[PDB]
Amino acid sequence: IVEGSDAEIGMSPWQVMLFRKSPQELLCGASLISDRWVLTAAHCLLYPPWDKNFTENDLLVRIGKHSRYERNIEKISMLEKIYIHPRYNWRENLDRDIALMKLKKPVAFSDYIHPVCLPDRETAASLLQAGYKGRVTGWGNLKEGQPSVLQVVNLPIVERPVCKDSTRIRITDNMFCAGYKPDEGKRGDACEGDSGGPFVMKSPFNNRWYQMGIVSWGEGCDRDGKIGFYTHVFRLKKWIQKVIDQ
Amino acid sequence: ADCGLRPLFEKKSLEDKTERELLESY
Repeated sequence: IVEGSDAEIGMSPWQVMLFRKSPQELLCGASLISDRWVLTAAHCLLYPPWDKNFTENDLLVRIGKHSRYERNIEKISMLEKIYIHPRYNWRENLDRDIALMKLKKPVAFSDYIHPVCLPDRETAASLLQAGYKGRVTGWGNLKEGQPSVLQVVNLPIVERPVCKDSTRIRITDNMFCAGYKPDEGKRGDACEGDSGGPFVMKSPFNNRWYQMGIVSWGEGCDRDGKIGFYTHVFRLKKWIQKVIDQ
Repeated sequence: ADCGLRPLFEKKSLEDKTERELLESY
């Protein structure tokens, strides 16, 4: 995360860390959506050009970790199975950059571990509007090094026409961009390592946090004129339901 | 439906240091 701040303890209890089992290596962010289902970006697990084509046994996930070992707070889980979106377009623009990982053992919720909510239709309509701000969190790059504390930044959702104009990459209805415009006064953006990390919004209908996006791509980090892109979670929920309800 | 309610914040009726920025944007 670029130009953000340290997270407060318990601020993002749904935060999940995806690690490469051996050699131990942090790969991406992810988020807890239940006691046994975790969301992340497909490119975090499948992206041939970078030699990424992981098997479930290739990784592990860490939950409730405040630093880069809290013996009694954080949880370390193995994966039962990975599910990458069938129409994930990795060769072109990263269309439908989403994936689900099912843990071998459900995890017990706590003060430091709890699931983020997945948007319903009216929550999304109302919250997904240009100018409204959301929150990105991650253990990724601080600049185009890495933090020892989970980072956070709030960024405004940008109008589709403007997102399109910011980049030559072909953007889809399955993505959205969020960030400040150079004339806006504030900065911030996700960066390498942050993929899979949640972009959340708090709903006044019920004071609950909802994950509206997944950190997917960008060009450079916190560059003036550029805006980070996120996987449009809601438009892909039916796939989520299909998978989960097997 | 036990989701999106942080034990150390929502549950203790405490607000984090920046969540008001989100409310302001609405």
